[PDB]
Amino acid sequence: KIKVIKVFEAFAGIGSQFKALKNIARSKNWEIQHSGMVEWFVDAIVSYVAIHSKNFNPKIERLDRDILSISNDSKMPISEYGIKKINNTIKASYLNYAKKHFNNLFDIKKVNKDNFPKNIDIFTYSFPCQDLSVQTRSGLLWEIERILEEIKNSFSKEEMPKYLLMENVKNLLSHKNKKNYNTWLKQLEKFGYKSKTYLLNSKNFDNCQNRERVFCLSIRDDYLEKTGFKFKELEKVKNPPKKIKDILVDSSNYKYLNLNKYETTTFRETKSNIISRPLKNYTTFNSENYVYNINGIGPTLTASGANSRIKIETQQGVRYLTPLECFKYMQFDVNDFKKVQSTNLISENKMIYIAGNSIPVKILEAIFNTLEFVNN
DNA sequence: CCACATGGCTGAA
DNA sequence: GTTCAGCGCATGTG
Ligand SMILES: C[S@@+](CC[C@H](N)C(=O)[O-])C[C@H]1O[C@@H](n2cnc3c(N)ncnc32)[C@H](O)[C@@H]1O
Repeated sequence: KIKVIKVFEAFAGIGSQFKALKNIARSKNWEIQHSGMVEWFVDAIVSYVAIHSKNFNPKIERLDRDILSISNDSKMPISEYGIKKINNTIKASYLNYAKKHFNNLFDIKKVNKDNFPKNIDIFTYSFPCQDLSVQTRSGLLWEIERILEEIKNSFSKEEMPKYLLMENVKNLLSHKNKKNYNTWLKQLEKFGYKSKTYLLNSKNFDNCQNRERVFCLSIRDDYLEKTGFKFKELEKVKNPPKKIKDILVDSSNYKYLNLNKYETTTFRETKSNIISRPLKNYTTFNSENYVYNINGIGPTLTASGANSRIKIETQQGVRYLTPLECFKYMQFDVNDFKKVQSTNLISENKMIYIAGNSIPVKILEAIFNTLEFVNN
């Protein structure tokens, strides 16, 4: 009676999707399987392997000769020299393992109907808002569209992914983006999928973080008929609140910021349950100028900049949320963080970068909890 | 017009 | 090429 769930994660990062599925699997009588993934960012790949691998033993290796389109910064492709620098290192073994054991295809431009797995149960993806425009879609979405088009023609309808899940930032629903987002939804309809859009805040899913994200859950229309699946009203869900203090880690050796030069005010709580106070003459960048109270929720963790440097007031002084606490803030576990840290390949700022790019795990648990599969 | 709220990019080193 | 300290406005609601 156990159901094998084959998952394919496009733009996988550190695998919040895989983590969420593994977290709920027992309660659904599911066994989760990697069908494949697409992730080109070296430090995400390393971290994904660290978190999700079982009995992987890193060692110095030659980089597989076809691992050619990868990136050290997540934005730009690595040079021939950079590839040379990875070749014959422990790091190479992580990338080789992702290829061989997780079927990482690395670059979405290299995914086609000849290497895209058949019979995927859950396909996850995303795209930047620009991709809705010409420069008709572009970039990463054009590639997703191309792949769906290709497999539609070569696969039987039953071999196409049963569910699709997009995650995206809130501005996907802005005035300038929403109509063109709707045309993507039309396109998914043309591919044989019925979809529902959810705007969800992490704070309503057992987290101490204000983080509003857009999700488009799609189900293949014949599978909808077969299962009798109905979309759940997730935007009404409100779980009990959680405070920043609930995730903080005790230490005697934190670094505290010297804020003695800056004038401040009382804390104020906004409608969103964020409790903060400004620092005067600190910077000219508004989002850098706040200190957060640990008895409320915090701001959206970003990969870089002001919202990656989240100042909290504690009895011991004002400090940043640490990389460990940032993993906890995204609802990864302490053990997940320890595994990444133990690679000795990912800097503290890079850890925060990958955490900031991820998705709070319990939002995904809630979405995936609604999925229905036939006993076949 | 106002008050308020909220979340990556890049050039010097 | 990397790294991150320094830096502002876009996109809203009311
Ligand atoms: C915001 S993240 C997604 C993070 C992920 N949802 C997680 O659970 O951590 C977007 C990811 O897409 C990756 N990416 C960008 N361009 C890519 C490409 N051409 N091929 C594969 N991955 C790409 C980036 O490296 C980044 O990790």
